[PDB]
Amino acid sequence: DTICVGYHANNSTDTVDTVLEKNVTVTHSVNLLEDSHNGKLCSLNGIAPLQLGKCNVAGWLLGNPECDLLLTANSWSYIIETSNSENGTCYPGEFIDYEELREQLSSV
Amino acid sequence: EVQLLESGGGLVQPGGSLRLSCAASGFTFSSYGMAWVRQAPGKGLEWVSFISATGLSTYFADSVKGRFTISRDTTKNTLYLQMNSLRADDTAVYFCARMRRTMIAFGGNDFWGQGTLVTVSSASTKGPSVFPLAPSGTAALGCLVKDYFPEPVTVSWNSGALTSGVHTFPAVLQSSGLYSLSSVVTVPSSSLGTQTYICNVNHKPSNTKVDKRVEP
Amino acid sequence: GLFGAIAGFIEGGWTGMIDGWYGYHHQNEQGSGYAADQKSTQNAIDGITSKVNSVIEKMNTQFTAVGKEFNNLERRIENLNKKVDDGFLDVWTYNAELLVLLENERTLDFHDSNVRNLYEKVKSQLRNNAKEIGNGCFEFYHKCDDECMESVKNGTYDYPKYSEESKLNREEID
Amino acid sequence: GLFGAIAGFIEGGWTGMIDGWYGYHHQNEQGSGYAADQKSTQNAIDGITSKVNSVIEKMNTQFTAVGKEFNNLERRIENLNKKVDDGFLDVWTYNAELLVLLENERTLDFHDSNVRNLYEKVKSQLRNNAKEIGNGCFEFYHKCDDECMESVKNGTYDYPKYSEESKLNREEID
Amino acid sequence: GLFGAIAGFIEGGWTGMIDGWYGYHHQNEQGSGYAADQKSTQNAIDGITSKVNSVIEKMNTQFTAVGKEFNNLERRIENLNKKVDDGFLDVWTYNAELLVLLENERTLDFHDSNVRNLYEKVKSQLRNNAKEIGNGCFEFYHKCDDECMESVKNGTYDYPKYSEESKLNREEID
Amino acid sequence: EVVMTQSPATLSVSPGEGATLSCRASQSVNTNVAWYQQKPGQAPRLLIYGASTRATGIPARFSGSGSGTEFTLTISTLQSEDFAVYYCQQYSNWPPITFGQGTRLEIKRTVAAPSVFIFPPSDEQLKSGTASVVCLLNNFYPREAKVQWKVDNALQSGNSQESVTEQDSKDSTYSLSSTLTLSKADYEKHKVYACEVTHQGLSSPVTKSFNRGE
Ligand SMILES: *[C@@H]1O[C@H](CO)[C@@H](O[C@@H]2O[C@H](CO)[C@@H](O[C@@H]3O[C@H](CO[C@H]4O[C@H](CO)[C@@H](O)[C@H](O)[C@@H]4O)[C@@H](O)[C@H](O[C@H]4O[C@H](CO)[C@@H](O)[C@H](O)[C@@H]4O)[C@@H]3O)[C@H](O)[C@H]2NC(C)=O)[C@H](O)[C@H]1NC(C)=O
Ligand SMILES: *[C@@H]1O[C@H](CO[C@@H]2O[C@@H](C)[C@@H](O)[C@@H](O)[C@@H]2O)[C@@H](O[C@@H]2O[C@H](CO)[C@@H](O[C@@H]3O[C@H](CO)[C@@H](O)[C@H](O)[C@@H]3O)[C@H](O)[C@H]2NC(C)=O)[C@H](O)[C@H]1NC(C)=O
Ligand SMILES: *[C@@H]1O[C@H](CO)[C@@H](O[C@@H]2O[C@H](CO)[C@@H](O[C@@H]3O[C@H](CO)[C@@H](O)[C@H](O)[C@@H]3O)[C@H](O)[C@H]2NC(C)=O)[C@H](O)[C@H]1NC(C)=O
Ligand SMILES: *[C@@H]1O[C@H](CO)[C@@H](O[C@@H]2O[C@H](CO)[C@@H](O[C@@H]3O[C@H](CO)[C@@H](O)[C@H](O)[C@@H]3O)[C@H](O)[C@H]2NC(C)=O)[C@H](O)[C@H]1NC(C)=O
Ligand SMILES: *[C@@H]1O[C@H](CO)[C@@H](O[C@@H]2O[C@H](CO)[C@@H](O[C@@H]3O[C@H](CO)[C@@H](O)[C@H](O)[C@@H]3O)[C@H](O)[C@H]2NC(C)=O)[C@H](O)[C@H]1NC(C)=O
Ligand SMILES: *[C@@H]1O[C@H](CO)[C@@H](O[C@@H]2O[C@H](CO)[C@@H](O)[C@H](O)[C@H]2NC(C)=O)[C@H](O)[C@H]1NC(C)=O
Repeated sequence: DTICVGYHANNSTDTVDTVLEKNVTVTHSVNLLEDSHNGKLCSLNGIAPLQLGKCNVAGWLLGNPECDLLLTANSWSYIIETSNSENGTCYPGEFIDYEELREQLSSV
Repeated sequence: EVQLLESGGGLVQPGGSLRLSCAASGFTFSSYGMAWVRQAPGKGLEWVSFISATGLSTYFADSVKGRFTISRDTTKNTLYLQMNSLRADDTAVYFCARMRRTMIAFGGNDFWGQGTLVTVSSASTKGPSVFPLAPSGTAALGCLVKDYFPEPVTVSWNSGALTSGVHTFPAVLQSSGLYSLSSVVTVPSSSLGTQTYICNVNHKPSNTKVDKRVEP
Repeated sequence: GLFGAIAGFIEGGWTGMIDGWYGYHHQNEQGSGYAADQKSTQNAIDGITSKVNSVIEKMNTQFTAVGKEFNNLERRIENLNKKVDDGFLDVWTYNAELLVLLENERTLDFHDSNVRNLYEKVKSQLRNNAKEIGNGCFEFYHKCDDECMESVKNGTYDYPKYSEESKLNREEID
Repeated sequence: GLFGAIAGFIEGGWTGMIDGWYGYHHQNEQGSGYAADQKSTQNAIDGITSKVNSVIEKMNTQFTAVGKEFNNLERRIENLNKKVDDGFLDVWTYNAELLVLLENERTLDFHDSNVRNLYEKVKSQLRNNAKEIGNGCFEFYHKCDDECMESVKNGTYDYPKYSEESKLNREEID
Repeated sequence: GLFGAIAGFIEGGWTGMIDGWYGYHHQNEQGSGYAADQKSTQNAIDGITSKVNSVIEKMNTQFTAVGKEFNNLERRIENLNKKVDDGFLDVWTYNAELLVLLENERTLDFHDSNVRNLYEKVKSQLRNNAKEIGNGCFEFYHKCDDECMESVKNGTYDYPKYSEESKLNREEID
Repeated sequence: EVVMTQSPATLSVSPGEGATLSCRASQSVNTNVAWYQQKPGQAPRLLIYGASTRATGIPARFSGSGSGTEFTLTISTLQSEDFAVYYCQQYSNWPPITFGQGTRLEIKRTVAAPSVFIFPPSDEQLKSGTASVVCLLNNFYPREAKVQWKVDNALQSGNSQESVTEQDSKDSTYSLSSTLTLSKADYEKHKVYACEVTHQGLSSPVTKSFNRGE
């Protein structure tokens, strides 16, 4: 009649890198790195964002007449531009200190 | 090459004692566990006993507790099993077998002996009696062998000149404590004219030869 | 370093053992084994849980980080901004990978140490009456049942109960 | 990992021992013990002193760091400045806390290793005439006085002086 | 921690041994020794090679980094630029020195562990017929030739071949 | 005690086919099952251990499968030497080591009718006081046959013994004998005796009959 002393084994296949060795098969492990995301743009804490659509920030503040849809908007969580936001300044010229205005605008 | 020879069988009176021995040759004997497994006639296998490699662990079957001991000798490379105070239902063929590994999960018994026979009963060595088995209107005839204790008998026909339709049934223990079998031959129905049959029965333990002709 | 137990003097693990990490395997008069050792495995679970929670709570979450804009006469500041972002990103990715690589040898050696200590304890409370035979097994010159099995497991063996009788059997084999 | 001595096979520490970290406790014909082992404890003090001085001298002192000022049209640069300061502060606080947390397991295992080695040495130079009894104690089949006590302590035991006489007493108890 | 073998219970190294890191020294009937142990030293070489390559490949190369220019009314941005460069330089020099200092104790303890395990293996496969004598040497009550030397080296000793004969000689000396 | 059970009891098969055998445990053994075959009057031999790994020197047509509580032996092809008896063994929780109950393996051929004969005793048995009457079946397939022993159209019990031969290498059909063994008194008492046979190959149960002293 005997006692033997041993340890647990399993059928897991997940591997762990280490310094002295690569691809070590471990019994239990835990991930620490997120990869998955939806393809959506939801609202921060129950307040909808503000989508400029085909309009620029300059076009929105000046009131570029083709940006007529977003005329009644007054609250948001964050502002969304697209890759087709081109309607900015219809009469040609130069909005002076446009970037400083975009930095002031990110706290309102 | 590994072989296991074994001896110590024979007919023994009820309440007696034996000492079977299994001699091993072909491996290091002091590094494998050993086991004894018996088989009743016309039944399945049954485990009897086990001794470990170092000889510090012995286990027995539950039905044979206290009546059986087991030991090993390294110098002779010999396994001994001592049987005490037997019963009628210990009549079996005994095998010595070897554990494949040395752990608890040993993984089957790879090498086996060849079987020694042990019969425990209370009877005398008695010669058999032969009776002819006669055709009324049929095409078969035979000889009936009755009331012999030890195994085996041998029944031949025409001193080996009859090897067609010869059926010799396996012996059966009758309730008195003896054995009885039969031997039959089918021939043509009309072969009762000139044809002569002689059944030749040989009983090697009691050494009795009986010659019997069968006819109506 | 490697303490020598896991894939060392002890061979591979036990699939048949379920409810723990470190356990026993016994073969007394009426059964086979696979019982776990709930004392040591609980200490291992506590240590590992505290380790993972510590590694989580050292890393602060980040708040909002949005890109900036520059015209064609502020190239210099724009390059400075890009340099700052890339520098901090390289520092954090280095810290993350290096922390995981060192922590893995630490945890594997921790398990190895636990197995070695669990073997040394059983050896130490079976000083004379055992005759160890290989890959962490013992063999009881005296006779043992379920009660002395649990007596070994808990850590209460009371050796002088058996010390004479074992001695007899030892002198039988010698 | 844990070497198994401190709060392991040896029980709790000795309050009565003062002048060291690792020591002995002897009971010959005319006294009790508590003498320290000045050889090994000096190596421990040297190692720990070098460790603390290394950790101090890796951290450079900082020179003058005074805040800057910006008007209302330089918000962009001001946010960049704040980002740089907060980033470097997070990096240094991470490094400090992580360094202390790893260094603590290193030093506790260092002490544990020292106790185990100090036990193995005494066992190795008392091969036959000892009969160890539990939690790191030995028991001298032969007879010992203060001189053989110091003879054990220094590491000069000369076993063949006693090897026969012990043998006699051993065969008395067996 | 220190496993106790190198400059421990084993004395200094062997200059006469060439083709490895861990080896044997045998004195049978017809020769002296110094043969290496090619199994364990290969595992040590693999571990150390992977370690050095990992430390190399964690450090990314840098691309072009050229200084910038500022006039006398951009002192503020210039000081910010200098602060960024000096901060990142301090962080990287800290990481480099600290990584090397910890890696060195790791590798020395790794070698120490290998020597201790290589000793324990040889002890474990020579359970009764050895009589160890000091600083890792054994002494064969039975008689050994080159074949049982290699039989020890590989890890295939088959103890029950000699177990009786040794016993005789042991009882001769006792 | 882990109790093993094999299924089915007897498997009949034609050559050039495979076969499947089931061993079932009362508890959960992990993978610690082995199988053995046994020829008549031979020692057993190890086939397959650990339920997956074939033994050394085993042809590759044998296969073993299963885990948990049910296990399966599978044979691909036969060459007329594999007709033997098969046993399963657990070694997960011993003592006591427990074997199965065996499953013999038979050759399958065309169903044939039994030839039924009878034999009244000889008079020297009554001179000794013995009555040995022999009812006989020769050359029949399959195994299962039914013998009914009647005295003046009334069923007997407890006074009959039976025996069965092996499976012959040529015709693969069986042979059965049954024997009435009594004293002088019954064979002198009644007159008309019979044995009636019911078999699968038989269209009708066949009666063989005799008189007292005939
Ligand atoms: C919101 O944003 C949209 C998209 O940017 C603006 O719509 C664009 O308006 C500009 C200016 O009117 C267009 O650019 C010019 O279009 C002229 C007409 O092109 C014809 O052929 C094209 C074929 O693809 C058609 O798409 C188009 O409908 C016309 O039929 C071009 O001729 C111009 O080319 C150049 O040559 C002429 C030569 O005289 C010069 O005058 C020009 O300066 C230039 O060098 C030029 O391409 C642009 O095509 C429009 N895009 C779309 C998608 O409609 C909206 O105007 C803007 N909102 C406001 C308030 O204006
Ligand atoms: C650690 O293991 C991973 C995964 O490989 C798995 O484990 C191995 C030990 C083997 O058992 C594999 O059969 C098993 O899947 C290795 O990752 C990748 O290995 C492959 C080679 O198997 C590398 O070659 C690539 O293969 C892919 C196709 O799968 C091609 O598209 C590539 O062009 C290239 O040929 C591959 O680079 C490597 N990485 C990835 C992400 O696939 C891994 O290499 C191994 N660790 C070591 C020692 O590097
Ligand atoms: C560790 O194991 C020991 C066993 O050595 C445990 O002590 C045991 O407690 C059990 C409780 O079931 C005792 O069994 C029963 O005790 C009752 C009450 O006396 C009795 O009526 C039953 O017939 C049976 O004996 C057992 O006897 C006792 N140990 C002894 C001396 O045999 C212990 O509780 C376990 N835990 C620890 C930390 O010790
Ligand atoms: C370690 O311990 C040994 C003791 O085994 C020390 O050696 C000893 O040195 C002392 C000095 O007091 C000796 O005691 C005295 O020696 C003088 C001079 O011979 C003598 O006149 C006294 O009567 C007394 O014996 C002691 O005898 C000697 N060891 C022996 C052989 O007994 C040693 O110095 C200590 N240090 C080291 C590193 O060894
Ligand atoms: C480890 O060492 C063992 C030695 O115990 C090696 O096995 C040995 O292989 C050598 C090959 O030279 C055998 O020597 C010779 O074998 C031939 C062929 O039988 C024979 O004709 C020669 O006279 C001589 O015996 C040696 O006998 C054999 N071991 C034994 C049983 O003595 C083994 O290969 C080495 N490697 C490993 C991993 O085992
Ligand atoms: C490894 O073993 C585990 C069981 O320990 C397997 O898990 C089983 O998976 C199947 C299918 O998902 C479930 O029906 C069972 O309930 C699971 N078992 C238990 C007890 O939970 C696992 O599938 C095995 N191997 C892998 C990785 O597939």
